[PDB]
Amino acid sequence: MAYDGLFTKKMVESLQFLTTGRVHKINQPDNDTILMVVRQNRQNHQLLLSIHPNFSRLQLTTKPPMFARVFRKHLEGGIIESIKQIGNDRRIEIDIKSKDEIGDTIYRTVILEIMGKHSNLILVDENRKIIEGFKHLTPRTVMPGFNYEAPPTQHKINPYDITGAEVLKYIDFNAGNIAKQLLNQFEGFSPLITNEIVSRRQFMTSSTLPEAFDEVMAETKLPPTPIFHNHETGKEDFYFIKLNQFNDDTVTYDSLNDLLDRFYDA
Repeated sequence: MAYDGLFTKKMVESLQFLTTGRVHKINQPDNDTILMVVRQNRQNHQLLLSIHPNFSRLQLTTKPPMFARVFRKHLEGGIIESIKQIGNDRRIEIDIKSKDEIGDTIYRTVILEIMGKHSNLILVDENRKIIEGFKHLTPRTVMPGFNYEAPPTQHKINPYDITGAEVLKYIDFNAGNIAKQLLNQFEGFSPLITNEIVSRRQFMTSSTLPEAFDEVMAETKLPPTPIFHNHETGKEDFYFIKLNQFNDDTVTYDSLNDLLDRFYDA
């Protein structure tokens, strides 16, 4: 769950330099992972897309089965027209334009949904007909016949579409695990960020909550601080800003990709 919406917003920002690049290679080093090399001005870049139930994520990194095959068929060759996030959700869509077998142009979208054990990687056409799924849902259906439909959802709100003054409407201060309430109403939030906001004033009240919220959402728009963090716990975490919850120890990095490269070595 530390791969948030907001973390996603920031990983997507750093992947825009790949727009225009050509999909040059696609491997699958295990059942949970797609490695997609994008060649932009004659240099290669390794895009890792993991669907792993714990480690689901999207990053560039540093160091053939059916699904990879299907992917090469439709994508190998193509140009990346767009990489974008759906709302503030934990969903990235890469838009590729390519050729089929007999040269006619085809329009494809790769959809990564990062939801712990409900993580999936999915290929659809320009009309959202699912071409293939790294995982199938039979019992929403996620099979090659069908139209892709977004995840369940609780009709949450996009924290970017709302002001702090406006958040109040959705908070009962008397209730009140303010972080838990913020997690329940806002798309792409996590414990990390909810706890952080609640931490940005001494007390959570109708005057302060708005201030905290705005303050934090403003910081999300700044270029991030890729940061690794407890010697008491043994625990490890990562994020894209420094969180008053992060004392004690912490290493920061050049990029989120570096940050991740390290963190998932163990």
